[PDB]
Amino acid sequence: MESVTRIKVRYAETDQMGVVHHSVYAVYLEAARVDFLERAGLPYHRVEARGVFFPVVELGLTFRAPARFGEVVEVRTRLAELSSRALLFRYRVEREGVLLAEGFTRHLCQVGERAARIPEDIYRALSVLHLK
Amino acid sequence: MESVTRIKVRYAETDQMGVVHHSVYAVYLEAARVDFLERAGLPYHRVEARGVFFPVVELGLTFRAPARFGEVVEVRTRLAELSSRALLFRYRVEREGVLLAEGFTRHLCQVERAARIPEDIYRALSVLHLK
Amino acid sequence: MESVTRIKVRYAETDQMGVVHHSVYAVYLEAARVDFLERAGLPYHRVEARGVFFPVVELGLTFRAPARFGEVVEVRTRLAELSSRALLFRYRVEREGVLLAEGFTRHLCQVGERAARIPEDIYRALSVLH
Amino acid sequence: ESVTRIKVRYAETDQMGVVHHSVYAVYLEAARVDFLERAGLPYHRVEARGVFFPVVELGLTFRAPARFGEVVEVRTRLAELSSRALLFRYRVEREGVLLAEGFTRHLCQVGERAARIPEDIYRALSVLH
Repeated sequence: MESVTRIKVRYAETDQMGVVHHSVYAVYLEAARVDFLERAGLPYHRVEARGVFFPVVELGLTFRAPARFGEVVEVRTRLAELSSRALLFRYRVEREGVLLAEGFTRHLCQVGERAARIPEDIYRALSVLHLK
Repeated sequence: MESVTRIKVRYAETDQMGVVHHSVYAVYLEAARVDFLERAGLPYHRVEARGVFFPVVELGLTFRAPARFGEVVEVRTRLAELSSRALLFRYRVEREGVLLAEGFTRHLCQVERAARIPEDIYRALSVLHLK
Repeated sequence: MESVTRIKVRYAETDQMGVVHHSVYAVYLEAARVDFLERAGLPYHRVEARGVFFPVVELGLTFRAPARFGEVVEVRTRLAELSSRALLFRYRVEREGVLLAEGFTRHLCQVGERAARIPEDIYRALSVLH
Repeated sequence: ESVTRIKVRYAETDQMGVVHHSVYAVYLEAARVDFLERAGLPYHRVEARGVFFPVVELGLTFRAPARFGEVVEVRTRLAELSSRALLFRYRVEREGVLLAEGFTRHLCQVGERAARIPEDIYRALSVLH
């Protein structure tokens, strides 16, 4: 429960069963992750502008209750794991106390088309957010 | 000169009304357009590879009948307009003789900076378009 | 009334050319439209729940300049035309006063599972905010 | 068991020039719908009978990217089957190279509540499990 990102469900994101399609959640996770990084003073667009990337190597999502058009969801994200070459975010998607789904995204760090260590200045800033 | 691209509707593409969301149609037109260029011997991934791009500058769609999950749609595409700087594609989205939607897409050419359509590419496109 | 919807571009919405894919704009116009209906005292989820629908019969977009990840865009929406059985919305997608795209969406009104006239109460409400 | 060939769409590519990780779930869904089709269970027909296979969990591991211009193949099999749940495992490949692997876990919904997979449907599935 470090940062919270509010997301208003979009009509286009609902499926035939009348709920947010399960593939949409990864996008919600990305939005929250991006917001987290920005709030930490590491706006992601500026990171990639330096030739630094945090590509997703693994995704995991458990859907407990659905989100629907007309609702607003809150995505809580924190940096659960941080190493010199990788990061792991964990998320909780809820609506007014009710957990809707929970998941995580494992990332590697890419600098100039190659897996590498997270540059110092970015590592330093992220470290403050990671509990050692 | 018209080409047909068949697309099986994906579950993810339908909305609450139980039909293919209207925003998805543009993606259908894209796959059809890419299919059209590929058949013409102009695989778009290769066109961009050489630094040439056909950005969309105008989109238009009229929805007559919905498409539903479990169906296969057919997209007929043809190059309606061609110039040394722009292109206009028109389409018909149908399902077994029924017209679901019609529209178009106008494009410009970039090499990012605007530019005329490169010769070799223009010659090919030209064979697909007639005044 | 003119609603203004601030949209933060998502990484998932940008394509290979490093810009927001043209197909995404329709989703933007839809979100802005929803906002507009909300401010019009007609939250769409509640309208739909009533069995009333506003399906899109026509869409039109002109793209003048790209939007990119890291940017926030504003979509100004106006109810351009209103008839007993239809409505036409017009939009402007801008970034810092710079017009990136403009378009419209034409809708019909479906009651239950049939194309019909816009319910009086909803029509009246729309005939005052514009 | 099942093999679904999918042509990467331009709209599916991201700034890094590869297919966005969120698209993969959509690929798994088409491959899954295909697998059901091949088992004599066209999904649209299933839902029409008031039977659904909502996703309760998803997992994906990305080894190599997919790019526009390429065609990928999703191999899917029914790894787990019970009277109330299903577990599909997938492999996304290109020219024999593994791009990603994952799974989707499902519950069965008849009408509006979790329920046992109907007899005929379970039967057709157990044969492929």
